[PDB]
Amino acid sequence: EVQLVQPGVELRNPGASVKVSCKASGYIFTMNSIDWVRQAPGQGLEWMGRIDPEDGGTKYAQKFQGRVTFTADTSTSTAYVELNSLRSEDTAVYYCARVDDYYLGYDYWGQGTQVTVSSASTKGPSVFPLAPSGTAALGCLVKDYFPEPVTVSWNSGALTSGVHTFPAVLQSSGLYSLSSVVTVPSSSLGTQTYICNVNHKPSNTKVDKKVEP
Amino acid sequence: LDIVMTQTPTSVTASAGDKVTINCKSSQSVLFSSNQKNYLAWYQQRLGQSPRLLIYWASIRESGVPDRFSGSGSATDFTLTISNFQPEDAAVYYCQQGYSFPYSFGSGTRLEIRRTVAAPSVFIFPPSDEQLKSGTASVVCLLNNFYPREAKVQWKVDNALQSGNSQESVTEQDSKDSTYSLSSTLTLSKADYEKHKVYACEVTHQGLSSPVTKSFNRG
Repeated sequence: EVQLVQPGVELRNPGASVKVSCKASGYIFTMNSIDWVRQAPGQGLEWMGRIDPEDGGTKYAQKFQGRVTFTADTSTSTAYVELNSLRSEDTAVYYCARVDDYYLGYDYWGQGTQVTVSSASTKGPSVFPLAPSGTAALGCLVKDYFPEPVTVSWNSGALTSGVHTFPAVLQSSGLYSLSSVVTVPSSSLGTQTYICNVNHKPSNTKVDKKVEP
Repeated sequence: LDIVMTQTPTSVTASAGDKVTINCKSSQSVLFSSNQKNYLAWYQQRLGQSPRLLIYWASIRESGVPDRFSGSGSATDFTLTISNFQPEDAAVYYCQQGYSFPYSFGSGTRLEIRRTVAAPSVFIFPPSDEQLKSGTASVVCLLNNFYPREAKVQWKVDNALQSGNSQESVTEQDSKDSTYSLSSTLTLSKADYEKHKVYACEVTHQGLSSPVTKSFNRG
């Protein structure tokens, strides 16, 4: 239907400035104001401010006034958030939500754009199969990567039932490691082909590992 | 001013079918005198997902939202009510005001679910030949669809208990069956892995009468 497409993630060093974007597929601009809500890890939602795309009318919650800026371009139907003097505190998920004019907000929301404030270098992952040996379990090991996240899909997204993509863990190396599994019937092992698609946009890595018995 | 949203309780646990109630109180009236409309909205957030609007105008249901979800209350006291609480309804619930600037959300309220004790289906995976190439060996242990969350895993290399070389991660509760899944990974240098034959994973859960053990021989 209507889609508020934001990027998946950006990593900046401390003091550098980011620009969270939000493409509004739709539906269509305008006559739908836009606001920015942020979600720090495990903590609730925090209201940052609004925008009138009609003609860039803005409001900021005191605590965001001075460090944030919301721009909007009527041409590409894209709205922005520019946070300055980035601190490790600013590490959160930045939401682009569409404000309905009566009953306030937020019928359609955006995917989230995790922002990581870190001095560390990008690193692509290493994809290894987890081989099966009347329900068998097979998987993928997405080892040694930075930063989070990685998107793991099975059979180009066609396989969804019983898929378990585990929460990533921090190794002693400071690199994340993840594992994605799927329970399948033992009968389909000879018939069906199982291939995990692994994506890591920060390092521009795209792997398709075929899991064999 | 600056309205404040207060959610009660902070967390809830209920059986499949029982009636669930979440209360939200605002420091100032969010009802607009002339249109006699309460500026209150309820949202359902799940892990790794954007919040989802359920109730708006304090009592109006959104298109495609189950009938079980119901909005009520007026002026300051508002209540989200799930009647036939289902496994899908295990998520975080937030109340949001729209009456004045800045906009305010609630602290959130975690709803949970109770289920029959489910034993884990245990699986063991040896390291791949390509992972070996580069002097590392990671051994994965799978604890598929189990309840409660509480469980014990023990690595036994050549029947000798391992300590300080493993790491585990647990999934959130399932939307369909309401179970958990656990992954423990034993990481050794190629030289240490090449030293031993047997690799065992010992699982202790209340759904299991005796500790289940899955093992393998290197080559």
